Amino acid sequence: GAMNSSNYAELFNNDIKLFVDDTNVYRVTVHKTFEGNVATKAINGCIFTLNPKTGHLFLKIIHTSVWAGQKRLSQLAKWKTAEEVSALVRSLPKEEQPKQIIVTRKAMLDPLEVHMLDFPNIAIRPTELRLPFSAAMSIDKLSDVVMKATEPQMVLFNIYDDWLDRISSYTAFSRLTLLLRALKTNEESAKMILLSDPTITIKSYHLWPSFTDEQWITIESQMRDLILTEYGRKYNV
Amino acid sequence: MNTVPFTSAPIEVTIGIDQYSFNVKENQPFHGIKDIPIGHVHVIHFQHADNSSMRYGYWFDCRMGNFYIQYDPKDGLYKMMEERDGAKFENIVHNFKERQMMVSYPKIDEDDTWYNLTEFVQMDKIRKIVRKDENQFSYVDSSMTTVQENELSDPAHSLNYTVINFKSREAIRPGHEMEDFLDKSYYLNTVMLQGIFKNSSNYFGELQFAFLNAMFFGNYGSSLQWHAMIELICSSATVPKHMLDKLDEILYYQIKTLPEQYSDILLNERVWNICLYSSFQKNSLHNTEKIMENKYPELL
Ligand SMILES: Cc1ccsc1C(=O)NN
Ligand SMILES: Cc1ccsc1C(=O)NN
Ligand SMILES: Cc1ccsc1C(=O)NN
Repeated sequence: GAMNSSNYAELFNNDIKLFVDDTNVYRVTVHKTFEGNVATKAINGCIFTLNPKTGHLFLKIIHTSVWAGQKRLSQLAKWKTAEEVSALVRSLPKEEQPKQIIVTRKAMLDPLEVHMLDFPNIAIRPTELRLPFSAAMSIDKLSDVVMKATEPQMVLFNIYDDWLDRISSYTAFSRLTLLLRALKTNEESAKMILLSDPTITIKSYHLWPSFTDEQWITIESQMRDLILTEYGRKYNV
Repeated sequence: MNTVPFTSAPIEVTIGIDQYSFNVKENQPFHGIKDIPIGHVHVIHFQHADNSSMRYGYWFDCRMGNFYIQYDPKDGLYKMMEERDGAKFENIVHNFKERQMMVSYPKIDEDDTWYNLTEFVQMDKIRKIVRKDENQFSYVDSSMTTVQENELSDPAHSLNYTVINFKSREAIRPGHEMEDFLDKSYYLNTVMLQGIFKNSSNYFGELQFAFLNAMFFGNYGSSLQWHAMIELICSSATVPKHMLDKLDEILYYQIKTLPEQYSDILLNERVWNICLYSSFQKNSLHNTEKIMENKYPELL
């Protein structure tokens, strides 16, 4: 059934599974028209499909042309997400296909279930966790490839860089969700934290900076401070 | 007019005949039901006084044979049987009509209720849902499960209603996933009407039979089938106009006949609010919406 804190280590067992987050698929700016009405302009979006054990990120870029001439775009976006996830699964060798797909929003359950009827042995599951994957577009190398795309495109990212050389998947996922929770709560502060020291760089082949083990503990502490702090400024405590 | 004779009434029982019902006391001199209208299917049903558990009954059509009821003390129920000796049947029954030991089917002349509940219900189709081919009549009770309930356990004692499943490959065309899930017209018109039922009369017959089994026996799987068949139409954008008009009449008379005190277990709040207020056909069921809003406004 639903994924929660009781069954949290199941994410790091050896059954292949993917998270699917659809919150950045349909993105718009809202603006005034010359007549003083309001209109939307779509911008490129992305499906965030993540293996939490390996860090492999299947980033399907959603080009604004897919919305041309379509109605009820927020509803379409869920079905388009499910269509692309289904297409991804079918593209994978049988031994790489997931046993479970966990959707971050319950509104994806029926669209994904219908698209995966062909795969009755793949479990489609909700979660009670409030995962911060919407903040993926706060990662510089991911936002850049999405905004530059001129056509539909899949890029395969590893969102853990080489952390798994030094830490376990459980710890890597915890670091990722802490970084993303911070970027979501106060993007500027979070980004200041991550790039303050100009002697810690992001390699050309890495998304996040090359922190030593010790520096990661400092960084992680600063992010928890930030998230507690903005848990103050927001609520006054 | 036809007659269903009883050998005797050895145990106290409430007996239903269609929408009517009456109490018979233990060992009371009761020998059956006369003046049954020819031209309609009928159902004769039972609830014992001691054990209200298990409502049970028999669907029959007097044009198909001479049927009588005899209590079986081993199996503990009133059983329907067919009398093949027409002369014996004639000789035995006339005596009970002479001794006035039968209740009269009590139809009011103005009253089209039973016709309106069974308009599309045929015995031949009942006998395919309820498989027991050695009898011309069909037994149903409160506990019998449906073929679809058995897929989610005795297949001989099953109600073989047509399986409807909105998240199934039958219902959903490859490449039309969103279209077919959000608008069920394909599944209704091509898969079900053209493919399985052949025409809307057979669809309505099964829908009406499911409702009647739900109402008379409290058969939960029948209630599920009745609501699924309603929802499949209401969730289709493209439905022949004559079908929508007939469905409104069908549901109107079902809702009119439903006992007021059984509405909480026989009416699915989600299905009715969706069908009446959200679906493609939300504006197409005027008679049904009006009686639902005046009789069961709490559900809505
Ligand atoms: C695939 C790609 C491109 C630039 S950084 C990167 C990555 O995922 N590093 N772990
Ligand atoms: C400010 C903050 C930090 C962690 S969760 C959270 C919040 O606003 N949740 N609704
Ligand atoms: C009560 C009754 C009426 C018609 S036949 C029958 C019987 O006892 N044996 N057939």
